[PDB]
Amino acid sequence: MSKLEKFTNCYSLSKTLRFKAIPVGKTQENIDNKRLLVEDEKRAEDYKGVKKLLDRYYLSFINDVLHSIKLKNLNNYISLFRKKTRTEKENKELENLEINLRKEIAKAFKGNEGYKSLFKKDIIETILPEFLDDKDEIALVNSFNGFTTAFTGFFDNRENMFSEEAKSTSIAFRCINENLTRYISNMDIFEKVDAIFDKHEVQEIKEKILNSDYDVEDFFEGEFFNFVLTQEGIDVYNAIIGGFVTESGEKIKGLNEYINLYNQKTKQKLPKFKPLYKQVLSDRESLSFYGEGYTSDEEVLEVFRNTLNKNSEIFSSIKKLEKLFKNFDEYSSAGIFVKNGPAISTISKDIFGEWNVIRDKWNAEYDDIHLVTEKYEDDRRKSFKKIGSFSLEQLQEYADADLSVVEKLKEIIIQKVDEIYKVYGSSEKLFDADFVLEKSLKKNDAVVAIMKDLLDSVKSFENYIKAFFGEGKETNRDESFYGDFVLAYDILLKVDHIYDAIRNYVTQKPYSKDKFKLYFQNPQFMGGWDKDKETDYRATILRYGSKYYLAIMDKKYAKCLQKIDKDDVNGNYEKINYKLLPGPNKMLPKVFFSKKWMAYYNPSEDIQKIYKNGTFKKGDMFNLNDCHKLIDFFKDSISRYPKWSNAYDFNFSETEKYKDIAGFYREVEEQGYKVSFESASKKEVDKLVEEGKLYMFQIYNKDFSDKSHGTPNLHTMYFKLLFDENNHGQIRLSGGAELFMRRASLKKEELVVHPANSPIANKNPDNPKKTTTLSYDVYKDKRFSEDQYELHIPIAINKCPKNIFKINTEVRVLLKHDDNPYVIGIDRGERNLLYIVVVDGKGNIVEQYSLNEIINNFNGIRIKTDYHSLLDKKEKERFEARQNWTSIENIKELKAGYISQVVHKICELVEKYDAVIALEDLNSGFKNSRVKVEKQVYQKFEKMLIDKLNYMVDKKSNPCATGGALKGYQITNKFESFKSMSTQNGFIFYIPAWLTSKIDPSTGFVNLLKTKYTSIADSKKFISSFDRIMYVPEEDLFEFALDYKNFSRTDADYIKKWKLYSYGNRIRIFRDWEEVCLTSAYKELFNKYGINYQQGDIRALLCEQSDKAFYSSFMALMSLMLQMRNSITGRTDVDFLISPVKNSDGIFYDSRNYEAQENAILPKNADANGAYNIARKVLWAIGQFKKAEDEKLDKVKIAISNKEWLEYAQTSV
RNA sequence: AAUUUCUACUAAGUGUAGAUGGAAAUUAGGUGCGCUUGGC
DNA sequence: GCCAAGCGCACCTAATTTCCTGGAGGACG
DNA sequence: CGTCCTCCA
Ligand SMILES: [Mg+2]
Ligand code: NA
Repeated sequence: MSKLEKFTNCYSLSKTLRFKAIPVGKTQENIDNKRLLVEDEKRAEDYKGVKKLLDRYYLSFINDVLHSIKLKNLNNYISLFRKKTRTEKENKELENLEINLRKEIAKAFKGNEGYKSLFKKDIIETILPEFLDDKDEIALVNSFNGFTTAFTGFFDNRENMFSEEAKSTSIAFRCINENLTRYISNMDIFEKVDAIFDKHEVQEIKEKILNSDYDVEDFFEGEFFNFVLTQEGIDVYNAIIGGFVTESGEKIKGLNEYINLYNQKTKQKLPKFKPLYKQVLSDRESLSFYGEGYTSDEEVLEVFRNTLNKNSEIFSSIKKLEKLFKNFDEYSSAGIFVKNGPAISTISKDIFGEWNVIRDKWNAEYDDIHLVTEKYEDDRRKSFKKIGSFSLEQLQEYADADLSVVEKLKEIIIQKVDEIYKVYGSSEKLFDADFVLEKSLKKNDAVVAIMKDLLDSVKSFENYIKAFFGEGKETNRDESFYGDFVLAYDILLKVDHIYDAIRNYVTQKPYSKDKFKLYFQNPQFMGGWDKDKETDYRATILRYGSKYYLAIMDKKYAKCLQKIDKDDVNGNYEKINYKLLPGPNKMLPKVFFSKKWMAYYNPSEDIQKIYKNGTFKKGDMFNLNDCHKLIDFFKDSISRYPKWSNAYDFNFSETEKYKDIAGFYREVEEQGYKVSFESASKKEVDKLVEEGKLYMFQIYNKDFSDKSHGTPNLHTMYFKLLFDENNHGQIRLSGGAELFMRRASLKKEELVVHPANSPIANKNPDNPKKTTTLSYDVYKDKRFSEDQYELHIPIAINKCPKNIFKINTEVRVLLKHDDNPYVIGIDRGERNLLYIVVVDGKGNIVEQYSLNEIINNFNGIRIKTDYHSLLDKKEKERFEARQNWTSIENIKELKAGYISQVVHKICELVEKYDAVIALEDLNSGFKNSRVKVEKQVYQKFEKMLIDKLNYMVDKKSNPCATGGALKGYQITNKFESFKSMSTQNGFIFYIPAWLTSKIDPSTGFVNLLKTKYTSIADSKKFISSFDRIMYVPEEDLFEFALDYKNFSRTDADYIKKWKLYSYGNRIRIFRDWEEVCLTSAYKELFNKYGINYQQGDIRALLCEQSDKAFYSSFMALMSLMLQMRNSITGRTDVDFLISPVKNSDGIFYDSRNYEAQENAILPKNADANGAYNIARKVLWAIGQFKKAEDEKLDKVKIAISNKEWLEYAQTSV
């Protein structure tokens, strides 16, 4: 036996199969003539409208409750929440006060008498109309009378808002778990940071943000939190923190701005506040002003031409500012000023090449006067900070003999004006009055590039100009320059709103129609599949051979398939006969205590008293003997209930054996499902479609083509298995199917075509058949060029699981008693997206390779796909698009594509080796800081892996075999959320990543030294703590003998005593890279300071140095020597791992000696080393399971400590 | 360069290989650019 | 040239809820 | 009463 096969039929899950629906015969014309698709497209728009009118009600309902709430538990919860020493029982009381706070919110909604009617037809029929005023809005709502069933799901989505549970879509959850937690964390930050705010700034927030009705401090007391339950108060509170922008553009500072300024001014690091999340269903309007944008291509072109032609004022303002600078000499250089700050940085760079040069020259002249250095540089920085402005004459001081500042400036303005003209010559045709654009602006990259290139050059000019404004408050200021310069600068600034607004419009995605749902004039269309509901749902399934069909009865002919009999002679369709008894624990009481049934069969008061009282259910009023007499009442009513009695061949148990009522309900549930097919005359059914009484679509994907001949999609197997006699409820067909129309979005004529009989280039370089020639055209994206029906079919897998155990526990047990358990270790990364190492129970490397490339072999042909390269390209295409205002392509499909191959390889690995999976326990705070690197695959990899392992099927297996489609493996727990995961998800273990990569696999050696240069005396103490430092002539290496117990915070190490050598090279990273030969660099350093490095033990000699640079360069070299991992950024060709320690045979581990070998015993590179040691850290956890009794396996801690890891790693060898 | 959809193909000629939980709702994040005030 | 706090706009990505129902019951001609 | 939409849990 294997460990996998114990994991079938563990839990239920639902999935959706999707198909094209192809109209058969006259159905399309009959659908055309009745205009069914037009009705459905309009209904979808109106449906979204009504959904908006309903929210306007729900929101008003929400805000009236929330505005009137005073939380009772509040002050007790805030008290206990801020306690810093909580006993376990206090933690429990905290959770109880959190629960009670949410129940307080849920009851304030649900205690309303009319609460229930907010989710039945009353809200559409009555409530929402009386609440509305617009005649047209009211008529829109009324148009769904008799159709409110179409809102059942939407009512569930709205119900969710009022749950008391800690669930993400709940108002209560948003208020208490999320916003109250931030509010309380902000109270602490207020008490720390309070003093930094002066009286003026607190008053400004009070006057402009608090309407002068509150003090800023009030929103940091516990009692004020009720103010913040509605979007209104959230807005005010986030404005205290972040400020706002006035109608005139002034940015009023919030508290976080003042904290940042203070930090930046004092070089401190005080914490900032967090803003509160939004109120559920709020219609948010910002408190900051932002001007009106543009709404059409024509408007944009008119604005662009009115405001930017040669004769426009903005152009003229440039021709003034040019002619002005071009005549600098008529104005006194002592009177034109560059404000100190960014303006001097800009001007420093344009004239001296670097931003800091003017500050540098200033510092040099300061030193000339004033010459401890910690205050000096700071006192001098302060004195330089006290300067507000710098004249042009003053700057000429800093010019050098050949340089003249004024002359250099006017070159720069000509350089930027010539750049502006340059772009105008390319913008000639765009200014023509006769110009009209063929392509829409949001699809016309050529026109937008002309517009953006022009706008950019004008912006570039504007930022240069702005540095010449100075502080402005200068007494010396030359108003014969300023006066006109300010008139022209103020009109130029008008290009700011234009630039923003043009980018805001031009970058919008163009409108794309969504598919829409088809109802066939039925508010419960295709609701389910039960025979006794065919007439209400008016949709069934048919089979003719291998082909399947959806059959829809017209609103006027619901019974037309009830009549049809076998055509004994000619051919016949098979019509499905589907019966389902869902949720017997609810349906059985409802059916057999109905007024319809209690007439026929009267209860005993015995029978009646139980269900009224409830002595049938396990709980506090439980009484076993009553369930038995009730199970039989039900069992005796099933006999007399014909539509159930003859639909399911029941075979119950001896009643005396049921332990509770649920033991009965489970047998009804499993047996309440049956699917068969009866004959129907194909002549009559066809004529029904002909006469328009029946609509017929073939349920299609490519595996049903007459030309299909390969392995079908897993989903095609699922679908056919729905109706296979060997499927005994492993996969049930579910209700809630849906049919949609997706209008074509490409024109056939506009499609890339490969014409018949002209050879097509094959793209796979390992494919020896270089060309393919077909006799028919082949079109790119062909499927989007015609309207398409799609059918979405829900299915349910393992609805009645028989293998109920805690999945994690079972894995630990199985690992304990497994003589040689294999591990697949997986290192997550971005140099290598994924890297795989498989080990055996003894830690031997069995397989190792990167997954940057997917190698697939089929039909003798090999194919390699460098997905790391493909994602890299996509990531760069998107960066460029963002900066260029061009189309931002998706990356997530490509990620999914890549990840699917990865997951397929991993599943094969799991099956081949019966192996469990080892991953880094990456906290979610690490995984978000790498989302900026859009190669990022960490979390999507996890989701798709965990999903597949919820029901893992070998498509090639026999469907009835273990691991086949009817008996999939479930070796991860049912995916509910990341929120709720532990460090073990069945076969997946998450272990501490610490020192899995930066460790010498052949010795266990790690770098536990702190080698940042801090001071001369610390460097002397560091050098002196080695047992010996000497040059080794016979090896041309420097040896550094250390005992780790002589060094700070090295306790984790186990071996303690090491001899380090200057062996090989290293890649130093700095801002770029350089290669360093360690021995040669040590010789350079010692020679630079006259050091006789041949004098045996040399550390006393080294401590005789007085130069700080020696000790600093020496610590740097030590760091490079202890830097075992070495790579070049964005590079395949360098990622080697090299150790400064010898192994027992006196050789240095160097991954590059193993990267060569096809079958390496040790890791081939640093990423392999990481995956390898992640796997071993799980091998250790398996060692812990072996140390423990089975009763206690659930409590074995799996996170190896850092000290246990170094001992483990250093005694493996 | 074809697809229920996606990725990679052409795979022997209207397709091949692997993956594929939909629908609705709510909410959050990341990138990029502009503006405000600031820090090397 | 780099970066911080905050406001805005455009885009794409993604976490976590819910349902995956037939038969009684009502409203209506 | 026969039909169609709503409601239950
Ligand atoms: Mg196939
Ligand atoms: Na942003």
